[PDB]
Amino acid sequence: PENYIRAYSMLKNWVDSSLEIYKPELSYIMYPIFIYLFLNLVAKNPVYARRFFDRFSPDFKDFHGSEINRLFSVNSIDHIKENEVASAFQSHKYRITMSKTTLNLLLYFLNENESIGGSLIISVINQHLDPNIV
Repeated sequence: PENYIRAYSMLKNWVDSSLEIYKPELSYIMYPIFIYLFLNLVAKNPVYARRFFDRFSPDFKDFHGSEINRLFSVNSIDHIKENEVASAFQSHKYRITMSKTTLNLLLYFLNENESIGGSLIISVINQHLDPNIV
């Protein structure tokens, strides 16, 4: 709950210092992971959801600025279904394409960090992401 910021920060830091050969695919997965963590938090604790949103959403302004700005207004469980960008996220799993080695690199790292928030991330990937493995 009050830990989402660390779970995601841990992931983020690992991605940021990963090998350049893996970093493009790992960065792709960051965006949906951020969004689903945020939507979950809005329902649980809007104060935390806000801080979480405002800390990490600047990372996605180049490619997803439009969707980011439409999600500022999403402050409650009611505002979730109201929002068109948020509704598009919850109604279907987010499609991503990634290497086997990358998914395994990722799942191994979250596994080794389960107690720090690894489990939470794996749970978001398992239920909100639709990986096309290549």
